[PDB]
This record gives sequence, C-alpha cells and structure tokens, in this order.
Amino acid sequence: SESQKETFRKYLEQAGAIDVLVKVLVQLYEEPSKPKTALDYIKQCLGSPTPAEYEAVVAERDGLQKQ
Amino acid sequence: KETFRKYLEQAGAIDVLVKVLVQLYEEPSKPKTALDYIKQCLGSPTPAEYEAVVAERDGLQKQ
Amino acid sequence: RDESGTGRGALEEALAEKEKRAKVAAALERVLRDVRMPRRPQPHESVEELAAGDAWDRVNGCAAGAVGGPYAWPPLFHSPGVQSELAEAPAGAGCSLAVLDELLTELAAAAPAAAAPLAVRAEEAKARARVPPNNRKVLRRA
Amino acid sequence: RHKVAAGDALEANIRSLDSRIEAAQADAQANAELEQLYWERLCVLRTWTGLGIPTRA
Amino acid sequence: YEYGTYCLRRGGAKRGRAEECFREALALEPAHRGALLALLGCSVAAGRNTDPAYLESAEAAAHRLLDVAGRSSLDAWAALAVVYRAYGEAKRAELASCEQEMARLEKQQLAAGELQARSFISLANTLLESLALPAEAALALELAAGLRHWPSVGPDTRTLHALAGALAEQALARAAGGGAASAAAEAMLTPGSSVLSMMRADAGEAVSSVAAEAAWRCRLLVAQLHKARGATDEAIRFYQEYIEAARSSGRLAEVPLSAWLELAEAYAARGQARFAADVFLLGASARPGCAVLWRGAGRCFVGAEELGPADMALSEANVLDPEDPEAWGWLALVALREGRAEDAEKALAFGLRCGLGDPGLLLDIAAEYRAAGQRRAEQRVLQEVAVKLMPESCSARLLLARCLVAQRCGAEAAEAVAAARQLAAHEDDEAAVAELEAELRG
Amino acid sequence: LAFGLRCGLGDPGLLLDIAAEYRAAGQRRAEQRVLQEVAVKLMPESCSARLLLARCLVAQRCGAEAAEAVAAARQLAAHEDDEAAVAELEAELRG
Repeated sequence: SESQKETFRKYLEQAGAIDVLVKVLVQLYEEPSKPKTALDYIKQCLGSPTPAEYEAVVAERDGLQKQ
Repeated sequence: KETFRKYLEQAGAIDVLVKVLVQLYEEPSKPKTALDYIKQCLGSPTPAEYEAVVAERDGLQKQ
Repeated sequence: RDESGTGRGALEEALAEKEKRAKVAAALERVLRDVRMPRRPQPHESVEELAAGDAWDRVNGCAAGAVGGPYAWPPLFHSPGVQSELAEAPAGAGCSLAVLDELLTELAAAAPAAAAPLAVRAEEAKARARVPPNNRKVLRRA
Repeated sequence: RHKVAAGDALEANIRSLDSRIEAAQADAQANAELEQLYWERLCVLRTWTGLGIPTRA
Repeated sequence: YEYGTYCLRRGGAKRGRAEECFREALALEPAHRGALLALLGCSVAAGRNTDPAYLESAEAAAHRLLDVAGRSSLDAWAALAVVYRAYGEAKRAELASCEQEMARLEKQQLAAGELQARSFISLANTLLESLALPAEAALALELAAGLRHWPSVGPDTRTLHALAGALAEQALARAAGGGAASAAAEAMLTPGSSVLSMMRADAGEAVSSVAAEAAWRCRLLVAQLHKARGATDEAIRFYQEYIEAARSSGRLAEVPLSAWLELAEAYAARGQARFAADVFLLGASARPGCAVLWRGAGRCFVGAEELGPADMALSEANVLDPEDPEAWGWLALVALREGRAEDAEKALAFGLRCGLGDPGLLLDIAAEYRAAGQRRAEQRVLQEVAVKLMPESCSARLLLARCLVAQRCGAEAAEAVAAARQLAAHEDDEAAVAELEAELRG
Repeated sequence: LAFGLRCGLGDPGLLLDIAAEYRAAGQRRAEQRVLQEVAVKLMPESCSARLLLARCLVAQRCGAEAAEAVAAARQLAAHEDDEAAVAELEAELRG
C-alpha cells in the first residue's frame, strides 16, 4: 500500500538513516579496486559485528590462562 | 556511473541490502543501533583476528 | 602559458564530488525502490485458542441482552493478552466484556479511583480487541 | 463492513501516533522517539497490509 | 550548454558529468535549450531504470518547464508526448488531447496539419544532432509516426522524416560501435533504399528548393556509409561530388568539417597523399577561420616530404597559438628534418610545455634525433615519451635503453635493468634484451 | 614589483613572502621574475630559496630548468633533509 510504503520509507530514514549505507556506497565508488563480490567490500567496511567487550572476553580468558 | 551500477548488480549487493532492510522492517523491536542489527543480519564482520585466535586456542587445547 | 595549475583542479574536484553525490543518490533511490513487504502465510490458531474466541464471540458478540443486541459494534476479537488484561467466574468466563462493565458499574461506588485507572487499561484493551489477530478470523467473525 | 471498521481503529491509531510524532518533531526543533514511533506506525500499517484493509489517501 | 554538449559527445564515458553540467545550468538559469538537453539525456536512462531511475516520473518538472517556456508550444507539447509515449502506459492519451489542442490552434494560423509532424521533427533534429541522443531521436521518430495524421502529411515533411530516421539509424550504429555497422550501410546501399530515394529527389530539379538542403546531408551520410562499408575510392568519389555541389551552392556555408576530415583521411589511406594534402589545403583555404584544419593539412603535407609547403601551412597552423600541442611538435620535427636545430629544440620544448605530446610524432622526432644523433636531445625526447606518453609500451623503453647505453656506456643501464624484466611479450624483444645485455657487459 | 625591482634594495624575507604568496596562486612569469631575482641578487649564497625556486621552475617547465636542480646538487643546504628533497626533485626531473 501507499501508506505502508511511506511508513517504511519514513522508518528507514529515521532509524539507521540512509547515510550509513551512503558512506559504504561512496567508499566503494571512491575505491577503484572493486572485487567481483561486494561481500568482501562489506566485510572490509566492517562495523564491529561482535562488540569490542564481547571479543575481549576470549582475550581476557587467554590472559588469565597465561597468568 | 552506469558501469558501476552494472558491476554492483553483478555483485548482488543491492539484493543483500534489500534483504537486510526487509529483515529490519519486519523485526518489530527496532534497536537503537540499527547498524548492529544490519551487521548481525549480514554475518561476521572483521572477525578474522578473533577466528585466528580461536583456532590457535583450539590447536593448543588439542595439543 | 595557460594558468591551468589552479582552477582546473578545483573544477575537476567539484565534478568528482557531483558525480559521487549523484551515484550515492542513485544507489539510495534503487535501494528505496527495491522495498517490498513479502507475502506470508496466515498463522494458524489452536483449537484451544479458538475455543476462547468463539465463546467470547458468544459472550461479547452474540449474547442477547448486552449493549448493542446480538450485533453490537464495533466488532472485537478475543486475544490472550487483552483477555488476561481484563482478567487482571463460576461460569468460567469471568471478567469478560459484559461481566467487567457491570463490575465497573459495581466497583465505581466502592472505589471510583480504582475504577478510573483500571477502565483506562480496559478501554485500551477494548480498543486493541477491535483489531483482529488473523485474516481468516475477521472472515470467521463476519 | 468489517474491513472498514478494522481500518478505522488503525487510522485513529495512526492519527494518535502522528500527533505524538509531530509534537516530537517540534520537540526536536526546540532541542529518537520519532524513530521509535515510525516502526510502531509501520507495525500498524503492515497489519492493514496483512489483513488487507482498504487504504485511505 | 556547450560543455554539456561536449560531454554528451562522449556519452558512454562521462554521462554523469554531462547530467551534472545540465543540472548546474538548470539551477543557474532557466534555459530552454538546457532543459531540452537535460530531458533528452534523462530520456534513455538504460530503459528508465539506471542511475536516473524514475527520471520518467521526475520529468513532470521538465513538462512544467516546457509549459513555462511555451503556454501553447508545439515543440513543448511534442516533447511531452514523446516522453509519455516512451515512458508510460496511458499518459499518451492525455498527449493526444494535447496534440489536438495544437491541431485546432494550427488551423487558426492558416485561417493539413503539416506543422504537427514538423514539431516532432524539430525535436528529433535537436536530439540527434545537438543533443547526440540516438534513443531520443528514435523516440521522436516514434512520436512522429504516432501522430494521428499519418496519410495526409507532406512528402517533403515525409522526406524530412526519412532523413531524420536515416540520421537516427547512423547515430545508433555509431553509438553502438559493435556488431556490424556496415550491415545498416549494406541495407542503405541495397536497391530501393530511402537514401537512394533521397539522392533521386536531389537529382530531380522539380522540388529542389526545400529538399536539397536535407539531401546534401543525406548524400554526405551515404558517402560515410560507403566509406564504412569499405569502398573507399567510390566513397571518395561521392564525397567529391558532394564537395562539388557544396562549391556550387556555398562552400563553407555548410562547413562540413568532420566530413572534410573524413575525406582527407580516406584520400590519405590510398597512395594519393599529395592529393589528400591538396584537398585539405583547399578546405582550409575555403574556411580560413577554422585554423585547426591547417594543422591536419600540414601533417598531411609533411608526408610528401616537401618541407616548403609544409612549413608554409605550419605557419598558419601556429597562428592559432595556445591549442597547438601537436602542431608545434610537427613544426619542430620539420625543422629538425631540415636544419633549424636550435629552433627545433625550442619548439619541442614549447610543445612539451604544452598539454599533450603525440605518441607517433614523438617517436618520429626521436628517430630524427637519433639520425642526427645527440645524447642530451635523445634523453630529453625518448625517455620523456616512454615515461609519460607511452608508459605501457616496452619497445620505446628498449629504444631509450639502447640510446642511454650508447650515450653513457654500460654505466647508464639502470633503466635497462629496471625495464628488462617485462619487455613486450618476447618475439623480437628477447633479441633486443640479449643485445642490451651484451652492451651492458661490454 | 617592477618599481621595487627598479629600486635598489629588495628585502630578502619580504621577497620570499611575496614569492610564497605568488606560489599560493601560481603564475609562471611572476615566479620566474621574482624567485630567480631573489635567489640570484638578494641571496646567491643561500640554498633553501634556490631549491624552492628550482622546484617551482621544474614544475613549470620540466627538463628546461634542470640546470637549477644541478646547482641545487652543488650545495644542498648542509645536507640533512634538503639533500634528500633535492634528490627526489632530481629523480622527478629525470622521470
């Protein structure tokens, strides 16, 4: 529906915003070396999928084992 | 421009972006950090160092 | 000697910025126009879950004596969250739509202040019950 | 007849959230909850799409 | 608008730059030509789904701009009709009433509908030639065919329609640049063709007043089609007949500069290099304002090894001062071939200070310097041409390495050792590398 | 500037500042008429200004001004980073 489409557009504009994807698109366009798969470019864009504190738990466990 | 759009269509990043946006709109409880939800839908970003450390720990446990 | 060291580079940078902005807007337009909500199957309701709906449809939408006759409006559908909100009898259907209204009439004399806040949640539960849970449920109600 | 009544409750709900949304737009002008309202507005709108309720322009 | 036309000349490379230039012009001022160019550029959009995307839906602003340019304008209404017919499902139905508005309006001016078809043809001429949009030209041809009065239109207007369609077909073949562009030329050369009918109408003197103006361009396009087909001699003969007709009517009045360049190239392809130089000089003398043709005339005259007329033409080529990066280098090559060593060095320095050096001209100048051998001149010419003008080419690098080795013994083999790993995929470069290694060891 | 050049004393630091101002919005004729005279008459013994003028002339006219780079190779401002910069400029001129 038109109202459903407008609500979806408004929600996408508000939450997350188009600038987050626009930065990735601008980086991909600025980099001339573009791979055959854009999943690698998305992974190079990264964004800390696991949290920094979440990834530090294994490092803290390894340090405690080394201690 | 047009060549870049054709290359992006060949890569299929528009499909993954549309699936991510569809999942984000379908999930009712929208998180404050929508980029975190997008990354969770995408998979494992910048986890290579953690994967290497986990592989080293698994090899140490096996040996 | 043409003075092309400056100015030409600024024009090239402006053209590159305009091209990058146009490409970003094009990608955003493609992503926005790709939006669609997929069709999904209708979620089924359990027979025990359907047992509460039809009895409520008998109590709220088919009881002879209620406000609105046997065709009271607007239509309402039984949901567990709304029903538990009304719950929070000997016939087993206590704190229903008809039961609570006489009770809200009864509890107003004893505690109008308590009846004032509870009816606010009850009316919102009554408002939410107007929204049907399932597509075939409205067809079943019709 | 059942389809109009279901959309009537949603449209009043859509009017109620937009009243909160427009005030929050004024609140942002004087100064996030608007982004919280849109998904709930999308939740109400998709129910009309899910039930097949007629849309109002 | 001129910059946008120059960008749209290379449409497939900088289409975004052309769109940005058109948007800049439109934001700066309301211009009818700029708005038409923006609409014709956005009209294709790879089937209205490219980066412009819903430019079909955004062309309502273009229609409003057209209505602002003309309250009752046949060209504007025809442009809106073409946009609707190329991008809609039922919006052409509203365009038919828009065309019916002009049809009743055109009858009052007489008080036929010849102007109804003429409105689409003018947009077709602007799109195909000025805007260089073959897709927009085809869309305008479709709109002209979709005009309601197909049977009663004028044959001269129908001749103009056929000329516009032939121009659109040639533009489509040139813009595609693949498959078989000569297949359309073979169709045009086949019996009973529309270009043949246009040539027959040109030959007929009964209606030559309003038909020969388009028939001259039709004959030029037929000659270009024959040249693309391969019969260069017959194409040059037809082009010379067209040039004779141009001399009869007005020589520089048409000013077919690209056609003159094509004729000069076709004549230079055969052994008649001196005749090609004479034809180029004749065109340059006919059009003294276009000093850029003098550079090509001097370049053609240099091939006959007659340095006197070559220098005489090179003076007029160098009359256009700044934009002569190839002409100054050619004059330097001519002076180095005949005598003026210091003047040739100064002119080569001026050409290097200019924008771009020509690769073949630089190679010829390096060969001339090697013949009249000087180590510093060879290092200034060949090494610079290999570093900048021809970075990928390893033959120039091998030549520069040999020149440096001969200039400064085996101690200057740094570039030879650097470039000796990758050299031109063997063939004779293996023997060249063997000779270079022998010279370095010696 | 022409009147000041006709006048006797050209100030070295002021001339260097004016040359830097011209290099900010570069003009080849102005650079050749300013920096060359500053490095020749005002401070011939100096090396950093000569290296800067050599870099400007090399960027202006490529291999025609390699004599200035060779002169910078004669004295490279007590070596240090200036010698490396002069070597980089000479490599760029060779390229």
